[PDB]
Amino acid sequence: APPIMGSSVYITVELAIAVLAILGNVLVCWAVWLNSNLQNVTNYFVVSLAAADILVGVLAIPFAITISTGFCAACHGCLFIACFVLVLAQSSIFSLLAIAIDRYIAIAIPLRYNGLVTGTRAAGIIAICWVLSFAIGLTPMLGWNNCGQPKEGKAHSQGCGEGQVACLFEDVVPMNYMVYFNFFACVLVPLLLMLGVYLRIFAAARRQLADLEDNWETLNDNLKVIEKADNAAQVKDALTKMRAAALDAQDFRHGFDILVGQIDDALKLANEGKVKEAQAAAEQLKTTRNAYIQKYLERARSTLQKEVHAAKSAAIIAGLFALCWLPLHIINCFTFFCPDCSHAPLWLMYLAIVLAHTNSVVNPFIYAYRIREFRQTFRKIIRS
Ligand SMILES: CC(C)CCC[C@@H](C)[C@H]1CC[C@H]2[C@@H]3CC=C4C[C@@H](O)CC[C@]4(C)[C@H]3CC[C@]12C
Ligand SMILES: CC(C)CCC[C@@H](C)[C@H]1CC[C@H]2[C@@H]3CC=C4C[C@@H](O)CC[C@]4(C)[C@H]3CC[C@]12C
Ligand SMILES: CC(C)CCC[C@@H](C)[C@H]1CC[C@H]2[C@@H]3CC=C4C[C@@H](O)CC[C@]4(C)[C@H]3CC[C@]12C
Ligand SMILES: Nc1nc(-c2cccc(-n3ccnc3)n2)nc(-c2ccco2)n1
Ligand SMILES: CCCCCCCC/C=C/CCCCCCCC(=O)O
Ligand SMILES: CCCCCCCC/C=C/CCCCCCCC(=O)O
Ligand SMILES: CCCCCCCC/C=C\CCCCCCCC(=O)O
Ligand code: NA
Repeated sequence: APPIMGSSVYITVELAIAVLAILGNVLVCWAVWLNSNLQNVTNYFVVSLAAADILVGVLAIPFAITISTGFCAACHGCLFIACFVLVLAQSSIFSLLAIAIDRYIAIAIPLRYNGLVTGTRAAGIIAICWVLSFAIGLTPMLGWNNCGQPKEGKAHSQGCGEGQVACLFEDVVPMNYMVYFNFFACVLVPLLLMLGVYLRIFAAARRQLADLEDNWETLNDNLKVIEKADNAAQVKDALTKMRAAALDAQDFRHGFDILVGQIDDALKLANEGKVKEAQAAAEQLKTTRNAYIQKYLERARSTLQKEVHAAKSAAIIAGLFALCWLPLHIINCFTFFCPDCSHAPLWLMYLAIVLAHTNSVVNPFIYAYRIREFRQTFRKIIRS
């Protein structure tokens, strides 16, 4: 069948993806620029990720369409148009890893987060990451390429000139680079590190939510131990543990000041052998628990639930990046490791390439569906 027919479907789909990738990701950058509630370190990496996706639409997709023609080109020029998408994918990986680490620092050390993670340090990391992405993605232009062994028969059959080759990705980019360096070292290892970071985020949230519920239950159990106590020493023992737990957990500041103070009043009575007076003093702790401690617990639980929801949204984007790119990397593994296997057919290569590009369309949707602040800002931009 005429090659222009199958190429026409692939090209049209690529162009449709390029349009959506630019539109949705420009909307993400617009929302962050306009709304100060979206201007935070996590979202500076989100914008770096959206910039990489805009460049997939503007440059990587036109370059993929160009390569698909097999046009005559100087081998090192062909190599640049083949490798530029690897720069963008690498930058995306560094942005996804930075978002995961950012979310881990926020849940593991919230009191140190604002002094450790600043906009200035974030902008420096993003700049370094873009430089490293160019170094990794354009490593073949440093000599790890097949330009020293051109397919001269294919070049002559196409009427190419001297120093020119038929420009095809797998003719100029070495497959040992694609599998060992690009896939295993530069993609799979950071994705596995991201999985490890997300497991630590969810374990930290789970442990912190369990600790809030345990401290609340301990307060209520110790209040009952005091109510049923048969002597001053038993009231004292339960109060000494209540005081330590209260200090460990320490209008919310006023509530904890009242709580420790009331435990201290009861403990002083219990040390004087005044059981009944110590038990009546301990009952006052219920008023403080109802008016202050319960509100603290509900707010701390709600804050942890919002961090779990946010880390899930971030993990879904990292997982969707893995889902969209893995097929092309896996096809490269078959081409490389199985020279006795027929190469994956051209229609399957086009499908894997288009699926990898579709990753540049999906993040604006995940932000709109899962993040209220982005959802409302997108609605305001599209309306105004
Ligand atoms: C800032 C942005 C918009 C600028 C983009 C510049 C792009 C389109 C330029 C920069 C380098 C260029 C390549 C350099 C060399 C060659 C080899 C030649 O035999 C065919 C064209 C080809 C393959 C060029 C295609 C266009 C190219 C990729
Ligand atoms: C990441 C998730 C979605 C899994 C993706 C798995 C895909 C990429 C796998 C599953 C089955 C695989 C195919 C199984 C058999 C062959 C025949 C061989 O001659 C060329 C490779 C080819 C055609 C494989 C290409 C990759 C393949 C299509
Ligand atoms: C955690 C997951 C996503 C990591 C990725 C797994 C990759 C590296 C695995 C999944 C299936 C594997 C392939 C399965 C079958 C074959 C055919 C054999 O003749 C050569 C090795 C080869 C081509 C394997 C290479 C590695 C492979 C592509
Ligand atoms: N094997 C492979 N091929 C490509 C790639 C990139 C752009 C265009 C084309 N193309 C066009 C027509 N036929 C092929 N192929 N990319 C990759 C790749 C990038 C990242 C991981 O694998 N692999
Ligand atoms: C080949 C074309 C150039 C390729 C590299 C382009 C890199 C563009 C990067 C932009 C991401 C910026 C994200 C926001 C940075 C933080 C802002 C701030 O806190 O001041
Ligand atoms: C901020 C914008 C960044 C733009 C891209 C920067 C990197 C461009 C890469 C250049 C590699 C140059 C390779 C030249 C090869 C010439 C041919 C040969 O030596 O045989
Ligand atoms: C908004 C700017 C970015 C988008 C630009 C789109 C340009 C058109 C898309 C495809 C790239 C051109 C393909 C040229 C193939 C040459 C084939 C040949 O020489 O045989
Ligand atoms: Na991306």
